[PDB]
Amino acid sequence: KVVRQSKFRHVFGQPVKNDQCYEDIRVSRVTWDSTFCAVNPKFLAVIVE
Amino acid sequence: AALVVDNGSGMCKAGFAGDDAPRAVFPSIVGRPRHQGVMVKDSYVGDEAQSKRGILTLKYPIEHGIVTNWDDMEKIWHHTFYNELRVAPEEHPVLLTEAPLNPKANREKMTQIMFETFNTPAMYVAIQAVLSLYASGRTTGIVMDSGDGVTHTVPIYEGYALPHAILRLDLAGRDLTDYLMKILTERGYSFTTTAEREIVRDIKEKLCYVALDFEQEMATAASSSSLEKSYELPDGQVITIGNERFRCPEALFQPSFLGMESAGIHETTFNSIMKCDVDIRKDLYANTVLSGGTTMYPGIADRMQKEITALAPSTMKIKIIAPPERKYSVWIGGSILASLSTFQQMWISKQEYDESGPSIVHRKCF
Amino acid sequence: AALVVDNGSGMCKAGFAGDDAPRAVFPSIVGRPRDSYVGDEAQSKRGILTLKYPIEHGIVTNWDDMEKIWHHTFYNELRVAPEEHPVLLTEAPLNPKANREKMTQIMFETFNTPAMYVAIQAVLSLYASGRTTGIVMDSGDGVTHTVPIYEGYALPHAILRLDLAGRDLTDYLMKILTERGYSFTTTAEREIVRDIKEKLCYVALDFEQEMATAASSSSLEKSYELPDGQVITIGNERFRCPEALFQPSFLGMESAGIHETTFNSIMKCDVDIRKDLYANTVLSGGTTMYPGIADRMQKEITALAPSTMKIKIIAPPERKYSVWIGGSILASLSTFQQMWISKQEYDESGPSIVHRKCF
Amino acid sequence: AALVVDNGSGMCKAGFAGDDAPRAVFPSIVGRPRDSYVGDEAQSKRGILTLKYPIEHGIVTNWDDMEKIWHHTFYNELRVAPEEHPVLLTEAPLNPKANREKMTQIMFETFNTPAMYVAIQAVLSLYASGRTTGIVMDSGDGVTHTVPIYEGYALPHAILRLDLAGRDLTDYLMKILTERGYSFTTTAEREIVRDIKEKLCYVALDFEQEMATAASSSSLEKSYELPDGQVITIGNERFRCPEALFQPSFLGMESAGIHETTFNSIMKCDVDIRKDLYANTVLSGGTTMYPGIADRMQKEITALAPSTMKIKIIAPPERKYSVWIGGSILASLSTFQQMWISKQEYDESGPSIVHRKCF
Amino acid sequence: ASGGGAFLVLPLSKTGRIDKAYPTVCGHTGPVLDIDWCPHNDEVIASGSEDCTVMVWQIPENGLTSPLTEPVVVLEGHTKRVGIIAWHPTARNVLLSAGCDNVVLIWNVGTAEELYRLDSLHPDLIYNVSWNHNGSLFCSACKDKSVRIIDPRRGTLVAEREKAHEGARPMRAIFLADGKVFTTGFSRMSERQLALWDPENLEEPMALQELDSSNGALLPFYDPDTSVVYVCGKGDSSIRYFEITEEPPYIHFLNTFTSKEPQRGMGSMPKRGLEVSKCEIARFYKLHERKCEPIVMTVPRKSDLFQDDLYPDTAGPEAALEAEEWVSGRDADPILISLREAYV
Amino acid sequence: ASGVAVSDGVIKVFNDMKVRKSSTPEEVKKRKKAVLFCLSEDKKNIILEEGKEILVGDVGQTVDDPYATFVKMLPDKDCRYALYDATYETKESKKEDLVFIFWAPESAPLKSKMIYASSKDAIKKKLTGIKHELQANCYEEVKDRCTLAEKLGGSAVISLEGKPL
Ligand SMILES: Nc1ncnc2c1ncn2[C@@H]1O[C@H](COP(=O)(O)OP(=O)(O)O)[C@@H](O)[C@H]1O
Ligand SMILES: Nc1ncnc2c1ncn2[C@@H]1O[C@H](COP(=O)(O)OP(=O)(O)O)[C@@H](O)[C@H]1O
Ligand SMILES: Nc1ncnc2c1ncn2[C@@H]1O[C@H](COP(=O)(O)OP(=O)(O)O)[C@@H](O)[C@H]1O
Ligand SMILES: [Mg+2]
Ligand SMILES: [Mg+2]
Ligand SMILES: [Mg+2]
Repeated sequence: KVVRQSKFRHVFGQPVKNDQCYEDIRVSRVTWDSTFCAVNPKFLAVIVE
Repeated sequence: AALVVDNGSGMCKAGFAGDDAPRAVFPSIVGRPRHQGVMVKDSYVGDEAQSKRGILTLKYPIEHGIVTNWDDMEKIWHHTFYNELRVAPEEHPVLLTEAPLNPKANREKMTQIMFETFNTPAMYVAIQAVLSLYASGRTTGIVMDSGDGVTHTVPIYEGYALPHAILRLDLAGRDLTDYLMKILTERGYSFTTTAEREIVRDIKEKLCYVALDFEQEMATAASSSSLEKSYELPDGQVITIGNERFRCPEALFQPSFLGMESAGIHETTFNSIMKCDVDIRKDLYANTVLSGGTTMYPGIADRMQKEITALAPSTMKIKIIAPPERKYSVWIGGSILASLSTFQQMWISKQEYDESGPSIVHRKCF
Repeated sequence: AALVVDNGSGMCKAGFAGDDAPRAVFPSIVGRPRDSYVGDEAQSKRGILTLKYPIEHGIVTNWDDMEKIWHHTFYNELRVAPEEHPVLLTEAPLNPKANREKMTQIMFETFNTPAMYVAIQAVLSLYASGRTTGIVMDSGDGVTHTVPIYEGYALPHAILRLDLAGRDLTDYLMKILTERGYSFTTTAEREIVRDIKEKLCYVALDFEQEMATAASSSSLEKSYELPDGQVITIGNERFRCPEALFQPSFLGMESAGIHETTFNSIMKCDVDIRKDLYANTVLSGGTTMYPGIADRMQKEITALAPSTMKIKIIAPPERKYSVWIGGSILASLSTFQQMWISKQEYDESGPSIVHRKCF
Repeated sequence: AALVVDNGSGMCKAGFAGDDAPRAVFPSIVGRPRDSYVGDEAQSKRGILTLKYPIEHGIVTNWDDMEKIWHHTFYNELRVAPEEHPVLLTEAPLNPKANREKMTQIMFETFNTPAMYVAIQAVLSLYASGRTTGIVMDSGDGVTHTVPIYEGYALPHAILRLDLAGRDLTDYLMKILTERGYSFTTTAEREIVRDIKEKLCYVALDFEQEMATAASSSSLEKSYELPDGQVITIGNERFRCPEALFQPSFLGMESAGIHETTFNSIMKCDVDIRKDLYANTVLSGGTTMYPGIADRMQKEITALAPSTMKIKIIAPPERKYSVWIGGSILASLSTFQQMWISKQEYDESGPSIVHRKCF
Repeated sequence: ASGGGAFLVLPLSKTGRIDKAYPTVCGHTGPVLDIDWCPHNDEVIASGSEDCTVMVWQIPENGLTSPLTEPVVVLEGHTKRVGIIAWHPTARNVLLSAGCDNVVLIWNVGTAEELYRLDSLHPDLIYNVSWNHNGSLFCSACKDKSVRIIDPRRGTLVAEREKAHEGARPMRAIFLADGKVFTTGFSRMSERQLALWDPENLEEPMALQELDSSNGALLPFYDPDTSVVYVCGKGDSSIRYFEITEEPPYIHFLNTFTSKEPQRGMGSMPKRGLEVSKCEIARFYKLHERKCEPIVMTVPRKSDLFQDDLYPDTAGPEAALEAEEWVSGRDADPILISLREAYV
Repeated sequence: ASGVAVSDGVIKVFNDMKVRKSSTPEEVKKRKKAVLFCLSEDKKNIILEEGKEILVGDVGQTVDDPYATFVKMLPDKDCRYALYDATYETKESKKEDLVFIFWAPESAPLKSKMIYASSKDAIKKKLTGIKHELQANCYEEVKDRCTLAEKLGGSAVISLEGKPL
């Protein structure tokens, strides 16, 4: 009653280590406001310049 | 109705959120009989131990901000909820306070006791220094919290705390109380037992003050009797104290009186400011906030103002903020915070703690 | 010829520098009717008078009665004029700075001593043992002090005071001697009980085992003869009276024993010098003169100190008057002459001169 | 018989040329009451005085205090007369030219040394490893320097200074030791914390994985014995304290870690020598003696440098005193006797001769 | 422990100060909650921890020389932490474990097998579990204020008493030698109480005596030979012992041992380790925050000879049945030994 | 403070023993390895005990262990002041330091123990530069090599006078 009932009130974010990232990607410089990234369980697609 | 519990080393303040003063303030002592009963309760907590202290051994579960006995600590909490507040801890959320730079192990024990022993529906732990600044209506300033166990200087700028600039001084009201006992023997009054410690503490709270110029004050007391005051012991004798009135609080500024190698509270506050960034030292010099019962001596604000301006550059405006209710600043700030509508997102429910553990308490807290 | 005066809490020790033992040892009491009698005279009249201790706990609280004791010391005990000899005074640890100047003013103005000096009782005991660092457990008549000293300077913050000494043990011996049918209540009977305590009492290494030994046989029973010829026998009371030093709960006192007081004062010093204090524990005072107390202190402190710590308790055979003997040898040195506070110096700096010449 | 003096930020290393190890290693502080105590003498008195670092960050700031340290080094530590032996001094990188002349004036006019040579600490470390081109990550007591060197000449424009070294790690170790209930606050307990850091701390290859291991078992726990016999146990603090080198945000500092400082200084050099500096990264100083620090630096820099570059972190086992050992061999060479600044050469050219004889 | 969980195992002769670097049994990845020695093996101990696993360990004869991290068996059948462990009094290598998931598991330590699973009998948290005299039934105190008597072999609820103690504070429940259940709990006013129950008639308790109004659950220690139950509360500085007889009120207060230090835990040595020659009937290892202080309970007797009445035959370290035979349904009393040879 | 002064002979000996001047090996053999200080006959000055000293040249030819011989010249029932030049090697350096030793055995007379203890802090202030102190009150606290090694550097000392502990 004191606290709203939920399971995700304590979800916290944590970036992966530097060795698990993707460096040297010339991300696109288009002013359009899109996600610029689409990822599936297989590949990773990033709009590049 | 939320509860605000402020466990100090010497006193325990408890009440309800939204009120302006703590409802229950009692000493944090546990007394056990030291004689043998001859006429046909093995422990006393709080004011009950204070009225029977003639035949009890008084012990503080907290010494220097460290819980020396968690089994006696649960007695203080049990006395608070059931005997002083007279409420069920399983029906009200509890807002606890913690010392700055509190160990995570100490915080883990507190939340585990509240959730497993007292079964509180919700709980939250807040920094005492942050709450002390809430009561004064500020988001910027260095808080010099001095209580019974330890003295802390916590600089805060625009609501951002600087943990690297937090300084600790192992010198508080209890050390001054013991020092007053040592210097009282030079006058012919002997106080040795733990029961007589409370008598000396009551003397300190009533006849001690901070002298603006210590050396000049010594000369005045050595050539006049205008600084001598009388105190009546509980059993009827009257004692008179001269220079001991301002020699006991003077140890706060010259800890060498206690054989301590550290610096006084005036230099500790200055050193904490100097550990911060240059651009924010200006706002901290003008927003020095005093907190705790050890800062309630008459004239301590004037002495603190005089000592800091001698350390700070001449172009700086030193402003010591000493509200008249600073003995309950931590509690009052907690009452304000617990009543905020935007604070309801910080409660840690019992159900959440049972599945996630103490990891969620280290987060959501500072 | 310099004078050495050791103003103890219950006994005043006086003598001449260069001597091996004090010339006069008398109680430091002043008697008034229930017109003024000092020393053994105040005890000779017994119960007609009321007795007061001006230095009851090492610190002088009645300066009028203290002058009577010093006047009695010089003229009746030492039988010399104080204006012809320098006087070396001793003071208890944690003695207030106001008392040092009061002693200086009295000695120079009331007695007109040519020279004067003040020394700490605990430091003299440590020096007499050939040490400059260590902890001195000075247990006298009305007060017991644990004074840790480093390089000849006592640490004021680490000095612990215990109001439990031979005076309390003498009163305790009376209370347990009545359990055998004897009655010692008067002042005259007090000196008899104190005599019994000094000749038959000893410290038991293991109290419970010793109590069982005395309750199963009669090997521990000793006989003592009263001044009027009656003979009394004491059994387990020999080790029960000094046991109150290690168990103050026997007297109803909340404080800890002398072994815990010694350990607590060491723990209040710097961590660097705790190793030196453990191996340089020096015993002093008349209360310590019980046989077997050094072994009991060694065992008790060892159980408290860490197992890697090396504990020695030093109990010199002359520890009863080490304060006086240490002061007598020091005052007899020709190189100690320049250390006296002369009357010419006092007339210039006033009573405050003692703080810079005697520290 | 030449003298080698390594004026470090917090520790002064001194000895004789030809010796494998410095004879005296003492802190470089001067203590004055809260009248002047230098080195370990200022530390033995502990907190009665206040301590000042004249060379706090490699650059000498208080020359009057610096002469006291040099006076303490020659007469009290090395126990020699400076006027009879040539002295080889060392300096931090980016040392202003005025400080070099001031050292020249002090040596010849205050100590009257027959000869003096001044060398850069970073270059001596590189030479002791058998290299002429490379980057030396000198992490000392009060300052950390990354000095890229090409053909024996340090590039002043690419030298980066980090105010994060063993002194800040020692203070951080107290702040995290108090989380276990221990309390180290006085300067006496600062040397105990420093001794714990030098004996039980190590750099974890993966910090986050090491935190999980320390939270699931007690295999990483170690016990340390205090001087007074108490034993303390430290767990995850072993790798949390040296982790502040790679994550300065642990101390509230904005600057980058030692791995990024090394990479940033390399990127400030010419592109045609960056490949050589990547494979010739040499560690130096006391703060680089943590086990596992060379592996961590290799992993961190590889993640920053291009994947086609070959990274080799050189951590000689004697890198703690590589500056002194490098200076000791150089001063002991018979061919080096022609490189000294003779006193005769000092009178003709003045203090400015150090610029043309020692570069 | 800084990480995981451990318990310190040291020989009884290793008294005095214990090294901070003394090897411990550190194999659990979470804090250890309960430990229990094997009644038929003085070198086997089972431990439960937060990591939802029960580990059985083998202790060397001379103690631990290096930290022990590999257990003999790892029993993994619980989804939550295991805080209750009770060896079978008679059956060899049969172990009971009750976790926070309200499930009771009967293990076979020899073969690492799960003999029985009782999951639908406790609707709330389980406080404690105690075997009966012959090991055929066990009583449990639950958070729902209900005391249950359960037969593990048939998975049935033999007897059950709702609202045994009206208080919301934790309660205990142990089996007596004669077949009764001794319970300590709290009343509605939160007054600590003791209760005696007959399983054949659970309508009302035989006895109900109030002790005080202090906090902390009361941990009873029952001695079958002397029919004496020692009530030791967590946080209390006193030990109260009562004698259970057939005369009313069936609970007789004997005396109370008083000290000045609160207790954090307690363990009682079995009959085989008591100094019989000194009229010793119990020895309690009272745990402070940094010290274990044994407490000796002695009967004042003038004679120094063996007291036959004080020391009847007690259960020996020899198992009566085997693990396999007990599954079939065999019931046998513990094998009794004598205490006379241990007299000196 | 007993007021006992330090004689000019003691100051010169300590000054020569503290600092080392560039000299021929014949003069190096004349350096003092250990020396004893005692009270004068009138007990006014601290003087050099004649004949009770160890030379550097004596080490290795007539004296095998300099510390073993140094302990022997200490009187059994008298107090003395000792200056021992210790040569020890720790784990990372070879050190050569001065050790001022206060020898006050329990068997010594009371008058001797009192004067030596009371004037120790006065002579020690005149002998500036000494960072090492050893106070021995019985023969067992001074004969053991590990006792000096423990004082000099604790457990860091691995060798003393060229011999492992
Ligand atoms: N008016 C007063 N003057 C001087 N000291 C006081 C006064 N009131 C309280 N104190 C001292 O403040 C100390 C601690 O008070 P408090 O701030 O409640 O401590 P805590 O924060 O530990 O609860 C007490 O020991 C008491 O001696
Ligand atoms: N041989 C002894 N054994 C035990 N106690 C003694 C002995 N001699 C003296 N005492 C006790 O010592 C006490 C006083 O001794 P002293 O050290 O002179 O006291 P103070 O130092 O206070 O003057 C006396 O009360 C006496 O009971
Ligand atoms: N074995 C070691 N492990 C980790 N740190 C060490 C070790 N030895 C020394 N240090 C640290 O090195 C620091 C200074 O060493 P050093 O490189 O000589 O500094 P500087 O060059 O400034 O004199 C000291 O603060 C000390 O804490
Ligand atoms: Mg507070
Ligand atoms: Mg005395
Ligand atoms: Mg360096």
